[PDB]
Amino acid sequence: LSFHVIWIASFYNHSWKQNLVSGWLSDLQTHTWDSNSSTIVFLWPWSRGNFSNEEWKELETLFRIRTIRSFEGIRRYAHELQFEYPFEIQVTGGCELHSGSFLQLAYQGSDFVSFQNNSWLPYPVAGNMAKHFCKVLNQNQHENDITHNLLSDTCPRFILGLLDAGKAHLQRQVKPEAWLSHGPSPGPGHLQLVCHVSGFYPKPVWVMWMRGEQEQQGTQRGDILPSADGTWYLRATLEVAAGEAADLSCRVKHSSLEGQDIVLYWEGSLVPRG
Amino acid sequence: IQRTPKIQVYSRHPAENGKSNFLNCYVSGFHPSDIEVDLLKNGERIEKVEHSDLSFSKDWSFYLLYYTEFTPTEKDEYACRVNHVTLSQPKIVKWDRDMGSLVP
Ligand SMILES: CCCCCCCCCCCCC/C=C/[C@H](O)[C@H](COP(=O)(O)OCC[N+](C)(C)C)NC(=O)CCCCCCCCCCCCCCCCCCCCCCC
Repeated sequence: LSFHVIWIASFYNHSWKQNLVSGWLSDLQTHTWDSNSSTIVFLWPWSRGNFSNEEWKELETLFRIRTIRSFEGIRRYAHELQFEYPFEIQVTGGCELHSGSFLQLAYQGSDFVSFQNNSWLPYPVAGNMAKHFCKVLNQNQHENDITHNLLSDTCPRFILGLLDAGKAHLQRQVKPEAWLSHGPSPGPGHLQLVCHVSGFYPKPVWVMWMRGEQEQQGTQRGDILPSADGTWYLRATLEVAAGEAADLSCRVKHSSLEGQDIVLYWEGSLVPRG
Repeated sequence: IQRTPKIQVYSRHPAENGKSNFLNCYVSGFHPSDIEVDLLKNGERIEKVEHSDLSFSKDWSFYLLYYTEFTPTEKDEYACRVNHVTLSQPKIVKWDRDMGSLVP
């Protein structure tokens, strides 16, 4: 399900910067870096895998050596690289199993360079600036060899100690909760019917407005949105002629329900009755 | 170039007056990362607001969740207010909720 690290560095001016580092399991955050105290923080007990504190002390110091050195490095060559203040560098690196691995860098929110097996390759649209940056990035081969073993050896090994340790957490089933309301922007003579679905985990979910057995193909499903407790949210809206909102219901299917769909009816004060 | 934020406001539970709840504002697809987000109650800024750690999507655009615990009543209107380099003025998106039939 792919574990990866993200790196955000923002260079506002020649002497003011912000730095953010975190580790992720797909959508789920598992680690954070503290710029104060230079500590890797574990968001869950199982974030450590089967790894020892003596090994985390070394990872931290490798993370810190690279994080700090990547800073003044960008700062020194920023003119020889035509980097203009303000600007942001983003990096994502990680691996996927059954097998793959990646390490990509963006400048100003666009593809810039990436790491292929043993060295940094520039993206060909990124131009000569990216070619020069790969020159600096590739000045030491031993460093590139160490970057290879991190993606090729260290990353898939961590996915070992991580997915096993956190199975009880990623395999939970949290039943959804649903409710109905009036959407804000109906056209003239029409209504907008909104079915909210929240509190569910994992992510895959099914929601449709219905007339008995018939799925209403005007159902518009929005984005699935996060909550701080780790569950997801979704709205599904249907526009209808004002009188033609009779017999409509909202139906939710979710793995946690074991076939017991949620069915709510456009009824009562919603219609409104007499 | 720059990317203007998408702003989406939702509650964690169905709205019920006098019952504790959570107001969320999800802000996504923006670049650069410098952004200013406030949750409002009756147009006044709410003080205890948490947010998730800044992250980014595959297309490198950033996203953030702001949230606070709250108890709604029948008077109060809530909103999310965002400001960004792509915005001429701060953009405000309201928490849409039903108030029941107006007619007694
Ligand atoms: C992702 C974070 C990466 C963030 C940094 C990457 C940004 C790079 C671009 C900026 C550099 C731009 C400026 C360039 C500076 C040079 O590069 C320097 C200078 O070289 P020098 O030292 O002077 O040489 C001279 C030797 N003399 C002494 C002999 C002279 N070199 C470096 O040392 C720095 C090397 C920088 C590139 C390193 C790429 C990191 C790969 C990560 C892989 C992530 C997947 C692993 C998953 C497994 C871990 C899972 C668990 C962990 C959970 C943790 C959750 C928190």
